Order: sequence, then structure tokens, then C-alpha cells
Amino acid sequence: QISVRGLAGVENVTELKKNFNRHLHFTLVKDRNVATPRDYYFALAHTVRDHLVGRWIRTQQHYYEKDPKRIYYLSLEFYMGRTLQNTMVNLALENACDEATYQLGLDMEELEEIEEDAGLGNGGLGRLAACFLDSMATLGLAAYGYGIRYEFGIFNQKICGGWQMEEADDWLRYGNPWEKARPEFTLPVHFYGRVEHTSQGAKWVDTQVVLAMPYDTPVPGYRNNVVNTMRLWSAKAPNDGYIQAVLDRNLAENISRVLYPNDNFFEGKELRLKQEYFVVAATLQDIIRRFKSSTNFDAFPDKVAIQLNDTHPSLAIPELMRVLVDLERLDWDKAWEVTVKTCAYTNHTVLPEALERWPVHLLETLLPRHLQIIYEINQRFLNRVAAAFPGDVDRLRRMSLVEEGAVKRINMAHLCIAGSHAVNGVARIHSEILKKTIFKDFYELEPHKFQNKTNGITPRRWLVLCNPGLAEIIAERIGEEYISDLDQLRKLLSYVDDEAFIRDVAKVKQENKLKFAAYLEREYKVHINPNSLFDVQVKRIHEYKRQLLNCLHVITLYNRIKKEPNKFVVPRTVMIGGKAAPGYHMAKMIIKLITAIGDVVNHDPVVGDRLRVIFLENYRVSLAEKVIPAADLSEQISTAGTEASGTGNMKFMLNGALTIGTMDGANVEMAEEAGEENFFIFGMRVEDVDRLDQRGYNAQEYYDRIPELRQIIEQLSSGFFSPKQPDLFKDIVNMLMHHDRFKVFADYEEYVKCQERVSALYKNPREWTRMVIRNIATSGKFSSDRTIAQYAREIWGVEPSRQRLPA
Amino acid sequence: QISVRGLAGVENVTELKKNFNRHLHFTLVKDRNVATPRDYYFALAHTVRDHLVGRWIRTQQHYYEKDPKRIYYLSLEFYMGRTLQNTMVNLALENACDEATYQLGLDMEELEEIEEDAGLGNGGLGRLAACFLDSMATLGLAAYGYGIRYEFGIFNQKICGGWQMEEADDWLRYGNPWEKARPEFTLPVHFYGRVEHTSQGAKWVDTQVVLAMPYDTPVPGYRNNVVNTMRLWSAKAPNDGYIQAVLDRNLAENISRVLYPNDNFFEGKELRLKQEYFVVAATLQDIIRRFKSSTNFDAFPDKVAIQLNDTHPSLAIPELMRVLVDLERLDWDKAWEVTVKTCAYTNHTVLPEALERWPVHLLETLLPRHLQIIYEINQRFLNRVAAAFPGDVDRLRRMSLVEEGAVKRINMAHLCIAGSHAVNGVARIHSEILKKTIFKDFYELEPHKFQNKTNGITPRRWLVLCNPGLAEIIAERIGEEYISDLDQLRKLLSYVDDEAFIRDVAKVKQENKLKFAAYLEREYKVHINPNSLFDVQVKRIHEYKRQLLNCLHVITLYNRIKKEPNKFVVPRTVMIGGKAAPGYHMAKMIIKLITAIGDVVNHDPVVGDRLRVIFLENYRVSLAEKVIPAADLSEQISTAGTEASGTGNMKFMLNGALTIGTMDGANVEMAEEAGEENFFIFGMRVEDVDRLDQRGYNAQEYYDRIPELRQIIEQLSSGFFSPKQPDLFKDIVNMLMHHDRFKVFADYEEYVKCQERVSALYKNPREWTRMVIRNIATSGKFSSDRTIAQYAREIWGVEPSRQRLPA
Ligand SMILES: O=c1[nH]c(=O)n([C@@H]2O[C@H](CO)[C@@H](O)[C@@](O)(CO)[C@H]2O)cc1F
Ligand SMILES: O=c1[nH]c(=O)n([C@@H]2O[C@H](CO)[C@@H](O)[C@@](O)(CO)[C@H]2O)cc1F
Repeated sequence: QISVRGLAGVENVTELKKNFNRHLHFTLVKDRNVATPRDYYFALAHTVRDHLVGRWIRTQQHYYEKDPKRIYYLSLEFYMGRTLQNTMVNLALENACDEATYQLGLDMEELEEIEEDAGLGNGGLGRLAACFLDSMATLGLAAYGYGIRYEFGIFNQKICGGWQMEEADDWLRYGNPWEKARPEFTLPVHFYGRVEHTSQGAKWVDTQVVLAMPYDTPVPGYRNNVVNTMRLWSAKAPNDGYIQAVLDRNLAENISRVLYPNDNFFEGKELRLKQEYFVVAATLQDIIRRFKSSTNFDAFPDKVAIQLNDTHPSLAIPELMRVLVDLERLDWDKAWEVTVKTCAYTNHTVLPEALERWPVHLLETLLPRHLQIIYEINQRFLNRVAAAFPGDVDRLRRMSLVEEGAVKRINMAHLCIAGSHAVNGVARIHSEILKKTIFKDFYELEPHKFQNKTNGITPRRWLVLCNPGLAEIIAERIGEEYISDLDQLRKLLSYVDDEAFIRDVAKVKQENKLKFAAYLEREYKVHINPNSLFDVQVKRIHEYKRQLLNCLHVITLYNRIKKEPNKFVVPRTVMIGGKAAPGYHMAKMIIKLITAIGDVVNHDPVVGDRLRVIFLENYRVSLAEKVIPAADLSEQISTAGTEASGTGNMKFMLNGALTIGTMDGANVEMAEEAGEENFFIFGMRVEDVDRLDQRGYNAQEYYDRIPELRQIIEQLSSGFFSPKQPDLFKDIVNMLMHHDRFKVFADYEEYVKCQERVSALYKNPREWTRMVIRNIATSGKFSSDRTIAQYAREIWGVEPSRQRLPA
Repeated sequence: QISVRGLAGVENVTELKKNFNRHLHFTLVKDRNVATPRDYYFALAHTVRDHLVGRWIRTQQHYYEKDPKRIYYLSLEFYMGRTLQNTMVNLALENACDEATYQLGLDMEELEEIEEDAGLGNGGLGRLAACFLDSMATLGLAAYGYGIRYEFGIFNQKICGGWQMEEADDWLRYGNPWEKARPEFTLPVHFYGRVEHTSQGAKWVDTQVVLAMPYDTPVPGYRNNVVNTMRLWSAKAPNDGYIQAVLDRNLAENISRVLYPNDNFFEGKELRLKQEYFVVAATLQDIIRRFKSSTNFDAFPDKVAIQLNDTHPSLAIPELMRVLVDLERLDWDKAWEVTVKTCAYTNHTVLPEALERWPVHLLETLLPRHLQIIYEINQRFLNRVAAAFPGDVDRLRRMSLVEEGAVKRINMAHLCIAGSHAVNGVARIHSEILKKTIFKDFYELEPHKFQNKTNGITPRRWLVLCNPGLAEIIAERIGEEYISDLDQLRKLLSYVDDEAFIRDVAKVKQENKLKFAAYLEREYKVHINPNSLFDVQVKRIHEYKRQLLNCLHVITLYNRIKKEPNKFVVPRTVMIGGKAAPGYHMAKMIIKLITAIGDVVNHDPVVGDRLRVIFLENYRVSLAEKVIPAADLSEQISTAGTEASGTGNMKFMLNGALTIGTMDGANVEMAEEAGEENFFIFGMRVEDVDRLDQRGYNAQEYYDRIPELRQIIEQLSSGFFSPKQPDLFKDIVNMLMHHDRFKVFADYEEYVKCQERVSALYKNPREWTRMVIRNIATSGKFSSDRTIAQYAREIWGVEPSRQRLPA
């Protein structure tokens, strides 16, 4: 049907059809008379999987022959979403399968909707890991993703009476056709025990053993025949009154049961520590095994790179020391040199409550040897500090891996910097902030460790897969090469005054909005005007992300309409979506506020269809693929200095939404790439936030001087939005007024004014679209292919390659 | 190679080879260079499974079109063992696969050894269920096996320092290629709650829901293209702080976690009650669903038969009442008529400690509605009793489903008799004992309910599969028809004086012994003389089975050798094997005694290779398939009146061992079929046991009069067999002397004398073999095909059919 979706040759369609029928019969044990749509999805999924395996086996064979340096990406999160369409895209089978299933009388799109998301992540950091695997395969790097096969991923979000309810995400219920269990590669992991010192060094004894069983999932590169591996570990009890003993096997296996649903918040629970060691201990054994099948660990850093996605797998550092010192009998100094040269660390936040600071008594019980290695690391590190800054006793306590206080803690971030040859932030402004503030001391010691690697997104999932209409009209004009070289989108700048392109871009957006508006009614009974501006804020719910600022704007628009009902306003559909961590009370209250606003606004006859406020339930990867292409306005409104990067922002820019936001995270590089005139920037810069802090933030001041703001607060306090419980929102008002760490009021005036400028541009469709073209055309930098190429060259020491492997 | 194993046509071998290669590549994702023997087993298993599915789909289709009466076999145990070879046998693919794997350079037999047993049973009762499924498919009955998919089956038995150690049987670790998950057919099961009475009858409310997910395993008939279904239910939690809530899902799912390892012993644990209801509640919903897709439940008993394998699924009775009365709104009397006509009950023991007597307080909490239905059943039943035996108040309390006492209990056996149209024992003597003793009262009320159905074994697994050599020499002479008409073995009587046959029978036995002797050294480092008589007792360890009597004989032989070292004795290898329930202390002590005897006997240089005592570790189905063909003497020595049937006995008769035993269980019918002269019968009959009881059993008497017995006891008491702990066996001696319920001493003299007659026959190879021929030739009655044909005609009301379905 459309050209980017590949060829539907007669040989391929015929081959796919009979393989579909084979799997339905032999694999699913069904016939056409009893098969449900779910059986058809599986038959298609198995048929597509068949095309992967040949390439998968040869890719692993190739890496064995050639023996290149291997990249190990360690993450506790891999937010993969669905695999079927993505696999088709990267294999050029999309049209072929469309044809083949059409001829069998089935609608492929309907079948795609049946696949469960692999929601093995929380948000940005987990999805970054997913985009990265895609890009690594597309760039032909010998790269492995390592993590945990959670039985339950991020919870499904249900709204009941406007409240979030969490229900277990049981994504393996019907099975996962993509994974291959590899029980033969099972590995022991140790916990508890004690440390013995012998003549021949320390020994870790009396441990409890948990077995780690790997599952391999294929990661196909874009049309290059490269298929890399994602290896996820599952917890299994060893085989050594009776009934209870068997039932107690669940204790060991609980390790891989459930993903912790905190985003940007540290919770010091033991089960989470067990998860962190489990992935690290099994992964490192696997790495060393593969290394030995190529005595001399000098070459280890030439053959191995290990990337740490945040501090979650930071125990890789003392674990590698443990293995090298205790088991391989290398001397400390040589083992340490190997470790530093092998490991690299990526930071994703500067919020102090997000930093992992493990109580020493936990590490002592669970990992007594690792605590000893950490104390030894800390001591030798502090000796370097003392030697470089003699007499500076305060530097010593600031830089320590060990924090003193009520309870002693290990600062895992300090550990990562000391034990890594490179430390990076995830956007330029974030990388600068790390150097100026929380890691200043470390930067002064070792300036050469600190780098920037601005985040990116994969244009395969985030353009071709979710927005074929837009990919097609672009391909019509500039070809297909841009899909793996997103810089080529610049060529689109010479179409900015082209009447045909302007009409096509706008037509694609209209189609996406129509389709999404239909999806809203069919799956969630909600009535929206598709001619309105689609104003969307989707991301995890957090105070720093300031969904509350958005709420205040929405209430302002409503109050303005009610004040002058017969005045013309640009109509809007305001969509806010995202999950709150189950114990984050404030986040839960914000979700409730949003729905309460919708209850009032959406049922006011005076408002008409001019303003609708929708909360998007169960925001997740597959919902993102639908709403992002349909958006006109992307809300990226974090208080300056708090959002490390953002990647949602990039998804919107790539798909033809304009951005309203602060000079925060990657926003800064986006505006810089598109031109500030092509972006809606408002609010305090980082420096303004600092000035406000030194002086003191007094929210009363804004309440006293802005009548429109005062009215909103009075409405909140008095029960306008909660008529049956007048004081339902006292916590929110109280926080806004007395302890807002994120200065919602300080940005309010500028935000509202900037929002008027957006509405004005929207009234002029042609100029709106011309600005969109200028965004799409400069989004090339934000490809994860660029990001990974920089990781590869400046951290890992490997050259990317665009070259095909033989078919 | 051998004719009973089918054709190895060139088309088939070629087809099998490429399908093997297909599965290795696409299903296992391996190539010939990285594949282990385990990968090869799986590739073969998937290849064979492919031949089943076509037939499986058409068999289920056929039953839909024709709509015959359906048999539902409800059991908590299905002791299946391995599936690969059995599937090959029943499909006539054995030689073809042998050829095909040989050409790929693999040894099929080596690959077969890799398959884990499905040990979803304890012993006799579980294996009966397995033989039955085979026979039902072979007889073309529309029959379904229903049970529980235990995650862990019967424990693996390890011997350490001569003690039993139990380790978890993790049989699903590497996956099970035979099962098909059917998550789409998932069904809710209810527990706890309370009962509400409305205008419109009783309602069961506030229940906890556990989901039952079915797994279907194919059951192929013998060369008839019939493939029936075994459906095993798995426990799943429904999808509705947070972390703990998810971890607590294990509580619900523990229902199908582990098989209770008691044999002939009731343990009143709640988890076991949950298992019993779980299988019954999900199974009945499935039955009724299938019935409705053919309002009028009059026809229900014409379309449904439900067989209860012991009292374990007895809750089917009040559950069917519950569904019919509470949900379908039939009146009591009509529902009851339907229930009785639908249900039938098989008893497997008369030992009072084996009978299920559930505490009322358990049923009250867990199943409050079922308790009400039971009280109502009991009341109306006792009204029939009162009306038939007016004034007999003691009959009323004896026959009650409710037992009075310290704690009130439900007698589940009384429930089954009242709610079933037929009740059967499992051998003629056992069926008579039920009528004369424990169920006398019930027999006098309803004589027409009581039947006999003597047990059988399947000649497919128990001759063709495990003893191809013997099946072949038989086929040479009488053809192949006997495999599904085992009565034809009679034709072998005219070969009893045939010199060629005599030599062939004996040659096959010698080969089996050689092969098993090799297996002993290769897998368990033990040195045995293959010219010795193989004296084997394999079965669960239990006092009534009298492994202890066997021990006393063994010690006697040893004491006789030591007394006259230079006198000739027929050499023996004495093999005893079987698992003890983990909490059955006495059973555990008997295992220890056996090994201790081996420690003394096997290392005495005076004994030479004349007497060896081996304990066979981890006795299970696949070990039975090896040891049974190698046996010369089958030990079946239970105290008369205690062993309901036995089926091990039948396995030995079929495979050319002679039997030493008591007139107990099926032994009686075996001797009657072969002629008493062709059998080694000894000891008290049932009547003698009764006489001894009335008078009183005084073991001291035998100790005072039998010097050889006195010496053995003195050896036990004084530490001859336990030199480091002289009093290790005080419990055993004490039991033998003061509270032996099974009268070991009373049978001792006769047992030893009968054992001398065995040795004498063994000295004359030709006459030994002629007697063997007379056993094999009369074992036809003991085919499970005969058993199931009698169940079908006299209980279920369906005609068996030997006719092929189209290929
Ligand atoms: O716990 C965390 N979880 C998480 O998803 N991020 C995110 O990591 C992303 C990837 O670097 C960034 O783009 C981000 O700025 C917005 O999601 C950042 O907040 C950062 C954390 F600290
Ligand atoms: O709990 C039990 N488990 C069990 O396996 N059987 C057996 O059920 C078999 C099948 O009917 C019989 O042959 C038997 O006599 C010897 O195993 C009998 O003991 C009887 C029980 F009661």
C-alpha cells in the first residue's frame, strides 16, 4: 500500500500464508473454525519470528569468528512495548504480512492490538534503554542488553471515581513468543553468608544460593540483517516440613517477580537491593565466561565495555573487583585498573531524593564481602583526594562513598564516579549542572571523566512504526535513507514554502487526529472535537514535571470563557496522562485534580466543545505510539534545572507537534536546533531559579498580585471542583502556598501569556504548519543513532558500521 | 530392526529428518555445532508431537459431530512417566525415528533417557489412572482425564548414609513439549465466603476467587488414530502495600504447586482440601459447558459419566448438587437423581487410616455451602435407612456421613456410596471384603451398587515399550494382534514344550538382566552377578506391604551361608525399591535397615557373589520399565486382606518373572489364571488372619519357637547391623515384638520354605522357563483393555470400539 512498508512480492506473500497456516495447525493446535483473533496474532507472531532466527544465529556466529569488543548495557529497566510491528519494520516485511493476512481474510492492525506491551520499565530511563538496543543493532555493534525478566511489569492504571487504581500487569499470561528460555546457561547467585580470611585471601562462605536462568529476546537492526540479544534473568530456587519447604521456594523466586514502580524516587527496600545484585552477579559471570572463550585480564577492557544505566547496577564495580581479586587472584591495583577502564556511568537526575544511598546495615547482612571492598575503594580514593587537596577536610567528607549520620549509608553515585572511566549526563545543560553542582568536587579531581551524551529516540518506532503517513510523504520527497540517517531531514527545509508539502503535512496530522479521536470513543466512551488544538502532556506524574502548572492554565481558560462566554477562543483538547507511583500521595492527588477539572469543564453547556479536559488512562509505550502522532502541542514545562533530558519531547518534535516549554533538559538543544522563533519558550532560566532561592521563594507574593491566580486558589480551597468534599484539595493548595519546591506560581504569568501566542499561531493554519516543518526538519540530532555513535566513539572505543551482514 | 516397532519407509525417514532439522533451527534456535543431547531430544520430541496434532484435532472434531456419551475420569493423580517412546509406539513411528536419528548420527535411546518423568502420582492408584487413559483411547471412548498440573510431582529420592532424602521434583525446568496451555478456557473457582438465603434460594457470597487455567496433553490410542485429552488445571491469581500485594499472589497459586506424597495415609491438611475442590469445581464447569453446547438436565446422565478415582474428588457430588440446585434451579429430588446416575466411585483400600474423614470445621470455613448440601444429603439418606431397617439405631450412626466424636468429621467414602450408582473394588477378593466388612451396611441397603473391576495394566507401555525383545519373539509366533487383544497370549500355551521358544524366552530374560546389570554400574557404581536369580520387590514402602518380611528372609540366607560357608546355594540378587512418605518414620527406618543389611552382606568375603542386597534408589515409572523386564522373582507378600489389588504384580507376570506371594489382592486371580502349581503361594489366607485376631496375635510365641528367627532379632537388637549405634533399630524390633498390625512373624516359616522351593526350581533352567511361559500365556486377563471394557459396559453404558478413525 505505502512505499516505506517494503515489497509485497508474490513469493513472499505465498510463503507467509502457508507458514501462518502451519503455525496455526502445528503450534497453536487450532483450525480456522475455533481460532480467535488471539490465535491469529500468535500465528502471525510465530511466522515473523521465523524470519529472525536465521539472522540471529549468524549474527552470534559472526561475533564469535571476528571477536570484536563487546558492549554490555546493564539496566534494571527495558521498556520495550510491543515487538511484532517493530520486527516487521526492521525486516521489511510489513507490506508482505499486510497482504498475506488480508488474503487470509484478516486485518493485521486488529491483530497487532492483541500483543501485550513488555512494560519492563517505568518511563524515560527504561525507554532509553529500549531505543538504545535498537540503535546498537542498527549500527552493527556487538551489544547485549542485560536485565531482569520481571513477571509483572509496571502496573496497569485504572481510574475509578477519578482515582488511580493499580492492578497487576500479568503480561506473560498467554505466553511470550519472542523469548527463548535458555535453562542450560543457568548460573548461581550468592546472598548473605560471612567472610573468612585465609592464607590465600578472603573467602565468602555460608551463602544462600539463588539460580539465575536467562531468557534471550532478539533485537533486530534496521534492514541490516543484524540481530543482537537482550538477556533477561529469572530467579529460580535450587532443588535442595516437606510441603512447606517446597512452598518456600517462592521466597527465592520473588527476586524477579515484580518491577518497582518508583520514578525519580529512592526507596531503600531489601528486595530491590536483591534485584540489583542478582542482575549484576549473573551478568558478570556471563561476561567473564564469554571473555575466557576467545588468564590475562590486561586485555579485558579491550574486549569488554560495561555501561551502567544509572546507579541501579553500580554493584557491578565491587562485584568485578570481588571476582578479580578473590577468585582470579589478581592484585588489587591491577584489578582496579581493569575495573575503571571497563566501566562507565550514566546519570539521569539531580534530585537528591532520587539518589541511591544504601544503609550500611543492609549491605552488611546481604553482601558482607562487597561492603569490605567498598570500604577499601573508599579509603584509597580518599587518599588520592587528600594528596590532591591537602588539608581540605571538608572535601574529604563531601566526596566520601560513605555518608555519616543517623544511619551510615553508601552513596552509590560516588561509587560509580570513582570506579568508572567516564560519567555522562543526558543533555548538555544537565551535564553542565553535574559539573557545577552535585559532582563539582569529583569534576575538580578528574575533569577528564565528565562527558555529555544528549539523549535520542529511535526513528524506527518513533516515526516509521507509529506515523507511516508522515514517513511516506517525507520519503516521497527525499527518499528513504533518512530512516537510518535522520540528519537528512534537513533537506526538508527547502520545502517550507512548497504548497503541496504544506498541505500534505497538515493532512497527515488531521488524519492522525481523526483516528485518535475515534480510538477515544471506541475504547473509552469520550466525545472530542477533532478540529481543536490537541494540547498534550504525557509522562510520569511528578511535582517537578509540573502537571499542576498545566492544570492552572486549564482552569484559567475555563474562567475566561465563563467571564466572556460569547468571545471567540481557539478550541482545545487538553490531554494529560501518566502513572503515579503507588505511594506518592501528591502525584495521586494531581491525577484526582485533573479528573475533577474534567468533571466540571466537560459538562458545562456554556463551554460547548471549546474546551475538553481528558485524562489518558494507562499511559504506556503502545498508547504513546497513538497519541504522539495526533498531538499539536507538546507540554514540557518542568522547573528549569530539574528535568535531566526528556525524550518524550523529541518524540513530539519528530511527529509534527510544536513545543511549549522551559529552557530545561533537552528542550535547550531542540530550540537551538530549530531556532528560538520556532519554539514556544517561557519562564525562569536556571539562573533565575537560583536567584529566587537565595532570596527565598514566597508564593503569597504571586497570590497577592495576580487576580486570576487568586481566583483559581479560592476555587480550589472552597470546593468548586469537589462539591461533595469541599476540602478534598487542601493538601494541594497548602503545598502551592507554603512548600512548593518547584515554584509553580513563579512561572504562571509567563506560561499563560506564551499559551496565548500558541493559540494565535493556531488561528493561522498555514503558518502553524510552516513552523511544524521547521521543527521536523531539524529533529535529526535527536536520533538515538547519533547518541550511540557518540557513546561508541567517546566512551566504548568501537566504530559503528552501517554495513549489511549477508542475508 | 525388529518387526513390532513398525516400518521405516524411505518417505517417512526423509520427512522425519528434515522436520528434526527444522525444529532444531526454528524451535530450539540452535545449530549442529552448539546443540547438546538435550536439544536433540527436544527436536525429536517436537517432530513426534507434530504427528499427533492432526489426529488430535480430528478426534475432538469427531466427538463434536457424533456427540457420544462422554467419560470423565477424575483423579488427583496421573502417574504418566515419559511420553516420547509411548507416543512413537502408539503411532507406529519407532523404527522410522530410530532410522532417521541414526542417519543424523544420533542414538535415539540416549535421547529418550533425557526426558523427565511426569511423576504426577504416588504409586498404584496414580499409575492405574495412566494405564486407563491409554486403554480408553485404544478402545475409542470419548474420554477425558481431569486432574491438577502439579508444578512439583513426587519427590526425587536420594539415599545418603543409607537414609532417604527428599528433593523437589522440578520436572518443568526445561519445559514440557507435550502440553498445550489453553489460557482462553480459564475458569473461576470459589473458596470461603458465606451463605445467604433469599426468596430465590441460597446464594454463596463474599468468596475468594482462584482462577483455574487448563493445560491439554494428548493421549494417543494404539494405532487407531484416536487422540484423547488429559486436562490438568493450574492455579492462577486474579489481577485485582503494592509490592506485597503482588508477592501475595503466590498464596492462591500454591494450590497447584506440589503433589502430597502420602500413599495409603490420610492427612487432614487444608491445602489438600483446596486441591480437591479446585479440580472438582473447574472440571464440573467444563463438563457442564460442553454439555450445554450439544435447559434439560434429564439427559445429563445419558451424555455424561463421571468416575471418581478414590474419595479424593468426592466433592464432585455436592458440587454437582450445588450447581444444579443453586444455579440451574432444579428441585432437589430431580438434581439428586441426575447426580447419582452420573457418578460412580472406585475404592482402593480398606485400611482405616487411609480413609478421608474431613473435620467439619474445615468444610465450614472453606466450603460452607457444600457442608449444608452434605447435611441435607445425610439426613435424606438416613431416612431411607430408618425406613428400611426400622428401629436399628446403631445402623443409623454407623452409616451416617457425619461421624460424632472429639471432632466431628465427614466420612467421604459414605458420601461416595450414597451419591453414586456404582461402587467398585479393584480385585475380586477386595470387592468381597468391602461387602463383608467396611461397607456391609451399605451393601445390605443397596446390593445392586456393588461391583468388582479387577485392575489391569496396559500392554503397550508394559510389554512393547519396555520389553521389545519379548514382544518380538511372541509376535514371531502368534502375530501382532495380541498387543490390543492380550487374551491371544493363550495361543502361547502350545509352545510350552517347544525347544526353540524355551530357548528364546530364556535368552530375552538373560539379555534384559545383562542390560540392567550394566545400568546398575554405569549410573550407580554397583557390582552384580547376572547369573544370579533377580529377586525384586518394588512398590511404595509401607508396613502392610511387608518389605520387612523380605528383610528377614535375606538375613536368614546370610546366616545360613555363614553357618555352612562351603555348601552350595542358588545365588541371588535381592533388589528392594520404593519411596517412603516424608513423615512416615517407620517406612524411613525400613529403608535404613535395607541399606544396613547391604553394608554387611555385600562386603562379606565369605559370601562372595552369592548374595547381594541392593536398594533401588528413586523408584519411579521409568525405573520400573527397566527393572521389571529384568526380574526373575516378583515379591508380592502383603498380609492377606490388606493389598486391594496390586498392578506391579501384573507387570512382572507379563514380563516373565515368577511370583512369590500371599493369597491377597489380584494375586488370587493371577494364580487362578495360571494354575496354582505355576505360582509360589504361601502364608495365611484372609480367614487365618481373622482367626489369629480373635484369639490375639502374640509375636513372642514365634520368637520362642523358631531359633532362626530368634537369632535375627538378637542380631537386630544387639547392633550387628549398626555397629556404631547398637540401638539404631530398637523401634523396628519393638514394633515386630509388641505391636505388629501385619503379623510379619506369623508368615515367616512358610515364606522361608516357599523361598526354598523357588531356589530349587531355579536350579532347573528348562523347567523354570516352562513355568514362565505358562504365566506369560495366561496374563491376558490383566490387560487394562479388559478392565475398561467392563467399566464401559457395566458402569458407564457405552460400547468400546476397536475401529480406526481415518488417518
Ligand atoms: O528514576 C529515574 N527515572 C527516569 O525515567 N529518569 C529519566 O531518564 C530519562 C532518560 O535519560 C530523561 O530523559 C528524564 O529527564 C525524563 O524522563 C529523566 O527523568 C530519571 C530518573 F532518575
Ligand atoms: O492411597 C492409595 N494409593 C494407592 O496407590 N493405592 C493402590 O491402588 C492400586 C490401584 O487400584 C492397587 O493396586 C493397590 O492395591 C496397590 O498399589 C493400592 O494400594 C491405594 C490407596 F489407598
